[PDB]
Amino acid sequence: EERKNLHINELMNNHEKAFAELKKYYNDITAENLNLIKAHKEKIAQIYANIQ
Amino acid sequence: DPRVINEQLILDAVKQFNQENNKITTENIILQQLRQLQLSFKNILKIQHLQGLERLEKLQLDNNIIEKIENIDHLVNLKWLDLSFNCIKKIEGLDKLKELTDLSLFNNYIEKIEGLHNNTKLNVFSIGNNRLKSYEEITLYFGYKPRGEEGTNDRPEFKRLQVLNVSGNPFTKDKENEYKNHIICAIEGDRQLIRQDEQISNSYNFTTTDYYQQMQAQEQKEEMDRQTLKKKKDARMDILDNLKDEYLKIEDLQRVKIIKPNQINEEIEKYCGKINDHVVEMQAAVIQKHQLILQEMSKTEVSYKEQEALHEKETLQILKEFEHEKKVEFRNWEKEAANGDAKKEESRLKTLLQKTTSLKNKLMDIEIQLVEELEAIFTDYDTKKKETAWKDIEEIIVLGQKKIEEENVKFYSNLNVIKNKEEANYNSTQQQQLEEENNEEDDEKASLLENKEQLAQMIGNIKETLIDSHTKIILSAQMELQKDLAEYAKQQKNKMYERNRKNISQIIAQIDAYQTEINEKLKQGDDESDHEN
Amino acid sequence: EARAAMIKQLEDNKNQKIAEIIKEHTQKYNDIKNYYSEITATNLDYRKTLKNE
Repeated sequence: EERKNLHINELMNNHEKAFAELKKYYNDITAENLNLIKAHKEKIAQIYANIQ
Repeated sequence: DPRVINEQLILDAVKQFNQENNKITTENIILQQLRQLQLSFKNILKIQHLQGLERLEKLQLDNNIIEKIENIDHLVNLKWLDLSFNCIKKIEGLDKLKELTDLSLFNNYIEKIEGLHNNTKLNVFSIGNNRLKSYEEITLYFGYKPRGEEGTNDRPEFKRLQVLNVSGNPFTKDKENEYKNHIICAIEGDRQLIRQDEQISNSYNFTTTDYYQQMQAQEQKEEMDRQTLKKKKDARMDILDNLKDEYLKIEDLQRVKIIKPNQINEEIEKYCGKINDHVVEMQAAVIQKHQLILQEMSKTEVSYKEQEALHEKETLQILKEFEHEKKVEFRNWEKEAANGDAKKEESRLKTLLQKTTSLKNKLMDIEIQLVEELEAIFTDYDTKKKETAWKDIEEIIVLGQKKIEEENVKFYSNLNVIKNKEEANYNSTQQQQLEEENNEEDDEKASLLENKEQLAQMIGNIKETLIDSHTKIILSAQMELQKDLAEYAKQQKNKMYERNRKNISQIIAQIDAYQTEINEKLKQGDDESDHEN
Repeated sequence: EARAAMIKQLEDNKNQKIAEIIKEHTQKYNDIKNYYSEITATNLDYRKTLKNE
């Protein structure tokens, strides 16, 4: 019983660390967001205004 | 999110467990009739909602976030325990449970081991994978301590405990496997292998062969002491155990001790020794009487056993006779039903039924004879006890009480003589010296001696109170004997009452079953006469 | 033989537990990964608008 409970503990810790890995990596990739789109749309608006 | 184990959660856990081991689908699960409870991975953060389980035999709470233990006092009948791999840091609250044998505290924050003195019977304990600092910790639980530490634990607290793993503790990673050998030398095949290492056996002195020889000797001494205790209690004289402690309940003796402490202590020791020896002879004689009385009683149950067994054998032989009667009657019933001659069938069936009523009458007669025999036996034994054993105990108690009285009277006379001598000495001395450091104790002695009548009355009150207390304890022992014997007789007679009621109920049930079966046979045989018209 | 029956019963119970734990963790990982994968595919399809602008 003790051996298998420790095995369960090892499995749970392993899966938890894998979940943290995935969260960290994907959310780091998500750190770049749509702010570039807002900047480029302000750019298009300003360019059209200067054209006018 | 923190949660609680609730009775809705209680039913959920019950359902999951019953599914796991295919338990009967009973929603009406009595909450006072729970034995084993599993709570696998509920992420339980606290223990609650469990009151009423004094009969618990199995329980599981592994794979949770529990961190504290307490209030498990009310649960003292647990057997299978599994609370490891939690946020535990301390052990406590279980001081009332002795009956547990499987203790799991593996892989926790446990660093101090305490609270298992009461549960000396534990055999399984998992406290491994912890932060424990010292090996000698565990030594405290098997009657072995490191040499050089003042240890008042002269009584071992865990003997049968042969399941113990702490592997993975901090100190367990230093000097590989040496600590296991050291603890085992203070504590199954691994034990034999370790005992065979020369250093393991050389480094200590209190081994296991001598430990077990001492264990057998100590347990034999304990058993003899327990038998002596039961002997003395059944002598009913146990209440006199304060007789020699009365003086510590007698303040006037302390007050009078000032006059002459030396011979006062001397006479007190003489008095206590003589009282002890003669009172001991007292309970020894009472114990002889009570032992023969116990033999009387046990032969009483033995005789009841033989006579009862005779009754059931005779009743069972008669019942077998009637069962043969029934089987022959049914065989002929089927044969003639194939024949169809209803008149003869019903005639033989009423013959059987009258025989059945005869069986009822004779069985009730057997019970009547049972009543006469048991009543006569009980009256005879009660009279025998009264005539010999009860009277012998009476006389022994009378002699012992008046012997204690003899000792008290002689002690009082010696106190009177000592008081008179002290008074005379003070009277002689007071006429020569009248100035000595205004002694406090000298002044107290002078005041005590001047009121000689006061001292006489004080000592008389002392003796009367001592005799009254001794007499009251004597009569309390006598009343204890009276009530004990009375409850014995009352239980025997009442239990005979329920036994008589139960046997008569059984006889009535069997006669009713016989009559109903006979009526069924007759009625079917008769109804077979309603298609032919 | 009773010891063996008990041992095999508890072994089967806890083996079921091990396998099922592995299973649901695998499916949870798959769900999260697929969610983020579709999100990233949508973003990749989206950046073309910025490029054209």
